[PDB]
Amino acid sequence: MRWKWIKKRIRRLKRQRKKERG
Amino acid sequence: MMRDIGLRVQPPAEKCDDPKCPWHGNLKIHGRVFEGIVVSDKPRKTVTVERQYYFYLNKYERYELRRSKIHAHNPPCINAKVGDKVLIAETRPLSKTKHFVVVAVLERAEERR
Amino acid sequence: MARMHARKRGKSGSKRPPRTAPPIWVEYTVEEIENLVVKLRKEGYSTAMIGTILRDQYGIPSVKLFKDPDNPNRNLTITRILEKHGLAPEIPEDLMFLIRRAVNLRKHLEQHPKDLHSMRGLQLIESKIRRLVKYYKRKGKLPKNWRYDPETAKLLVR
Amino acid sequence: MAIWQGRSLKKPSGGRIVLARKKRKRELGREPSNTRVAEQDKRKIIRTYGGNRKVRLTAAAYANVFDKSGKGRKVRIIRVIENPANRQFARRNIITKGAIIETEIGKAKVTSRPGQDGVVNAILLEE
Amino acid sequence: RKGPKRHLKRLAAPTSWYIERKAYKWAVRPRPGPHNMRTSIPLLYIVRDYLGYAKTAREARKILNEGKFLVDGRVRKDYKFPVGIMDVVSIPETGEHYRVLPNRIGKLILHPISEDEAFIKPLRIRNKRMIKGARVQLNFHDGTNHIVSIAEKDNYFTSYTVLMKVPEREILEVLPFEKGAYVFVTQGKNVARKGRIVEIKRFPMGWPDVVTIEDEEGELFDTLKEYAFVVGTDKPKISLP
Amino acid sequence: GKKAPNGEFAGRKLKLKRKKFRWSDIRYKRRVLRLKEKSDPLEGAPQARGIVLEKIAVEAKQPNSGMRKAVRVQLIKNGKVVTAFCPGDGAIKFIDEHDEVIIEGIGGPKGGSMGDIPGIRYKVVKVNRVSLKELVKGRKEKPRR
Amino acid sequence: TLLDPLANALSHITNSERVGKREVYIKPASKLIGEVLRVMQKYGYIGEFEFIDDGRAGVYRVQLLGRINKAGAIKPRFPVKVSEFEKWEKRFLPAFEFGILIVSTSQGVMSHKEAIEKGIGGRLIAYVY
RNA sequence: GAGCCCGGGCUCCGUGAGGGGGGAGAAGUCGUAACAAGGUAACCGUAGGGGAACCUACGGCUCGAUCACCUCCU
RNA sequence: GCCCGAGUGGUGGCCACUAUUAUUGGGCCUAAAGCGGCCGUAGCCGGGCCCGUAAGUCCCUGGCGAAAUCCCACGGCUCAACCGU
RNA sequence: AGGUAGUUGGUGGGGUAACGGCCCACCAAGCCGAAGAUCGGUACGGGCCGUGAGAGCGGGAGCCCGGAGAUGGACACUGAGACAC
Repeated sequence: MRWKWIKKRIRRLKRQRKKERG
Repeated sequence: MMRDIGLRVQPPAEKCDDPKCPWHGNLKIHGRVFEGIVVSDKPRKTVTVERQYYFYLNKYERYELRRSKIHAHNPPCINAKVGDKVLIAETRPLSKTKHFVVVAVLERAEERR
Repeated sequence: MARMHARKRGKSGSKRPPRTAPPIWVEYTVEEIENLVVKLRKEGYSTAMIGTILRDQYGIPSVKLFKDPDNPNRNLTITRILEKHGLAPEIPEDLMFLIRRAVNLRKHLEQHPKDLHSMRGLQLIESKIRRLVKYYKRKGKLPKNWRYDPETAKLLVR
Repeated sequence: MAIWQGRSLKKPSGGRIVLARKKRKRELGREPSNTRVAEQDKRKIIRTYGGNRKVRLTAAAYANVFDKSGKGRKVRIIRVIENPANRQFARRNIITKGAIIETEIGKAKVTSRPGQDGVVNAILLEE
Repeated sequence: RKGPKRHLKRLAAPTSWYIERKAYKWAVRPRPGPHNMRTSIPLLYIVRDYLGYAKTAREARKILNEGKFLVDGRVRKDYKFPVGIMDVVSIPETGEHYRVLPNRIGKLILHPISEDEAFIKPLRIRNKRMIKGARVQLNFHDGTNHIVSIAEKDNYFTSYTVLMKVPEREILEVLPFEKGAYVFVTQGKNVARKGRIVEIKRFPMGWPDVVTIEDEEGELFDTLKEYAFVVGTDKPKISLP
Repeated sequence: GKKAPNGEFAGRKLKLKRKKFRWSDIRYKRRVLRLKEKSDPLEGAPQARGIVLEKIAVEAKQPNSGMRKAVRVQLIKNGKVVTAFCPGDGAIKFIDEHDEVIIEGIGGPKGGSMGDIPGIRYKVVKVNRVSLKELVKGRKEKPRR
Repeated sequence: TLLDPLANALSHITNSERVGKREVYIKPASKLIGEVLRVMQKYGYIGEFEFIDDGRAGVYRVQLLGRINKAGAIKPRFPVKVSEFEKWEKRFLPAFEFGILIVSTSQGVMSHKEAIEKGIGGRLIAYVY
């Protein structure tokens, strides 16, 4: 679980933060 | 210049006050009286006295600390100093924020907080 | 009894004599006692150790009980015997020993700086000084114009 | 004309205070004036709201003097020299409650408000 | 509302007159006159409500134009007349006198006494001040002003007992208030007591200036020199007899 | 010390504590801001009239299936799209498209549609200023336009 | 440190009580406690005490009859009017009978019942019942 | 001395292609992740990698594993 | 058949229940929730013993917090609501 | 989370029914703030009101009391009084 979520949250964050940074 | 002020208090040792003192002119002593402590002397003939009182809270059954600054005009016959009680008269306005003049000073070398 | 300060460890239970007036099987005059004190402060010993040697040699457990009454304003004891003569350090020994030590630390750290623990007691001794300062100011052994710092610690010791 | 009060400036704590009313008639005010030195006297009577007519001097030609016994006169004056407030005023000869002026013999110090009372007399300055 | 308040409501009508409170939506409002508004009583009331002589105000007003009542030994006709306190009011068509006296309670009541006491009206004067022509004058807070006392004080500060010959508009028999004299208390929550003054010793700083008194009962009353009114050395009757 | 300062002059701490901790009641917070009043259209109101854009039927929830009668109505001043649950059996009948339909809530304003219905926050009372429970009974009044 | 030395007396005294020891020892000692035990004894709750004043401290050795149920200090030590007494009466005490809400007063120190008979009040200090 | 206007800046209301997630629907598909040592104990913070569940490294923790083997403790 | 009764019910809001906002009168090992640990500023809170003041604090008096509404009495309207004292 | 430039004070003066930076000339650099200022939201305020065993919580409706307004916004006369439903 919290492994999952942390990396899902991180990936969401990055990918989206990539989309914001871009 | 030097006349009895009443309240059961003696007037300053020296006198030469400007017309914004109740020993000259048309600004006169009247009314209620307080006591508080000098924060600062920095402005000219002008002195901050901040009072402490307690207030009650009905909900909690307890008290609180509140602190009301009051602006006080010091007469050039006597100089206010930090950290001593000063006695204030209720008079008509000097200015936007100055409604008070200092009447009788009890001075002190001691300081807490 | 205890206070585990910067520790978890209960403090020593060392306890005073419950004597309230002094032994008379022990015998000294107000004059003789005063000499003994002055001689020891002349050596370079300090008031705790002065009270220590008098205890171990001359058999007086605390000075207050023996001396007062001889001017019953208060108890007469070592440094109050000293001040009337002018042998008292204007800094209280409490505050002095403290600062004294402190300046020694700094020199170690000077040469050795990779020291957690040694760094961490610098922080633990200053902050006792600070306090000891703070209250004295208000009591009056040290003027209100003072404030504590590591250059104003290296000046008091020298 | 001048509005005020005077509750519409700022708080002594740097708050903005906003007016929560309009004008009140009683609490309006008029503009300052320039009372000139001249040979003629230009007066006007004006009715206050307390219901009392008060004189405004818009010019004057006589002040005149007082000692420390107090013997008044009505005689000629000449140029206003030294006004406390602003030296600009001392060029255009604006009389004030504390103005200083040249009289016939001695300088004299104005000691009355000619913008509500309608009077000009003075007391001699001694060197 | 930024003009003058020229109406009064019943609910806004003070209960120191003992008015009826919900009779209508509007009460009779005193005009200015002799004495204070929430210390007075309207002529209308004494007629319509107090003494029943009226049903409608068309009655009362007629009654006051013809002359069933004189106030202060003098005729009236304004049917909005504040009748003063410690006051002389006369019925001339029957020969009645009432004092406008406060009760213990604090409502205004009329207390009936004979015609003889209706020539005298104790004044303690509200102030005393110099005027031009080198005179002083005697004040009151029912307004009534007198001139003459033969230069300077000759008597007391203001705590006076005056004898006013009320039909005659004249002042007679002046008498101070002293430390064994009588006082009737007209203002304060100690009203309707008449007593013997213990002393006039005071703590004057600011507004309060203290006077004590102990009555026949012995109830210690602290009133202002002003709330204190000098009934004299005892002449008119006590309220609640 | 079980939490709180107790001491004469401390009270202020008390006084701010409560308030700080009050805002953990969703309901309280929400009202004191007015989120109840801003979000779930109405502008707060008891009820709202609106024009029946169309009639739609939706499915029931998890253990359930049955065709609930729902309208789509547009509130008129609110100007917001509301899908809505209609009381009664036959009903969907008595409601013509483009009659006025007054609308209310149903079963706590919280958001809670009743157990069966997913969405529906709201209720219908009326068809052309005469209600639905009056139109389930034949006698009482019958509809127009 | 300590504060409320009284309270740390009282609280022992009660937890002392609840066990059913014979007598107590309270290492810190005082007027407050001294006085309070005095008033306590006066009502009778306790037997006899001796304090020995050591150059260190007063200590109270207290004799326990068995009477006391519960006796505790007040936390902020509230001021209480003589009108508000009845409220503070119903709350803290177990019923109308007992009446040692020990307050501190203008007259000295008293219980609740000894306070009421005089007629005077103030800030609360402790309780006993 | 108002309203009024003009040029710019900042903010807010009605409304818009497109875009994010939630509580769901539980008849399609992939896998077996966890819950039994779940069939490689599990979790944990950090880092990389994989379609997914997730795997691995390093450090921690037992809310840890089943006998066995060894060691202590009323 | 039960309730209530010219009412009864629906939606919405507020308060109670909710010691689910803890003053009265809540918790926080594992249920939500202890900061990874320390320092000391502001704050709150403070061992004993004597003396001054009496600021808080209590007691008494006195000025005062409009009417209305509330509570109690008596009186009025057939009764009460409502009003008057 | 820092705000403040008639801005805080001083001297002298104007204007006003009148004190006052109300306004203004000159001089000074204060004034306010973590005992929460400033800014933003929301809101007439009070008597009361609802509820609750109490403590408390919510509320400003008739009515009374005080203030503000009169299509938005400014402006004077006339009158004791208006910047005038």
